[PDB]
Amino acid sequence: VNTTSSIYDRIYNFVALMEHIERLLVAELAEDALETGCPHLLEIHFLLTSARDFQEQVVVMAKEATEDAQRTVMKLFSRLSGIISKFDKLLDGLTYDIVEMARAEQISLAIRLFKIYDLEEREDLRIEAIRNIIKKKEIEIEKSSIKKLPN
Amino acid sequence: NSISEMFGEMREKYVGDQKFDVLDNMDWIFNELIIVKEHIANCCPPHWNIF
Amino acid sequence: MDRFQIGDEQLLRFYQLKTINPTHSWAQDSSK
Repeated sequence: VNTTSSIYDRIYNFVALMEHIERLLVAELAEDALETGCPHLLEIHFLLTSARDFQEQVVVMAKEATEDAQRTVMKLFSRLSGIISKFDKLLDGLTYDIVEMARAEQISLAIRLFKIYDLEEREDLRIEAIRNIIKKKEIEIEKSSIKKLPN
Repeated sequence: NSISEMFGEMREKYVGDQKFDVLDNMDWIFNELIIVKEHIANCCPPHWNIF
Repeated sequence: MDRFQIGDEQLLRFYQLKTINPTHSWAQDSSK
């Protein structure tokens, strides 16, 4: 379980190439065709592709000098087409999802899929950054019971 | 809610296009804000413009 | 990869209160 190397090589490399592909496929637009088409498939595919690249977005802030130097450097060029081509792909699909949900119907399947991505990754993002703010509040509960013991 | 409150605030056309027709298209975007609101809570319970 | 097992259905299934786009499997957003 401390041997996640090849998954990080084929999934950081496949996170590079396939989210370069998901910089258009999961960042689908033009125009709606049910909002991407299907932004619960598309924009939330860029959300989980950005949750697999939350290894390069949120667990880049967890892997802060863990064991090596190129885990977030040689994979950072694998996160240029990996993280901001998935997170902003979910934000082109999310700003174009809610903008697609700002389109007068909008629609019975376009805002269903699009808003379903924008509640799934929205509330999942809320409990996620609430788990990181509760990592500074569970660390403020925990490490500030250790560093700020006071002893 | 700021796409119906930026479409709504954008539908002011501050003249007011006769003298006070800002809330005509703006409140029309408020009717589209109720329809998009309840349609989106029919779509998404957790977030994305419930009400 | 960038699906990412499964951003098509199961990661849109973190809420998925939208029946039926369907575009997302099942089911809810909170169980507390």
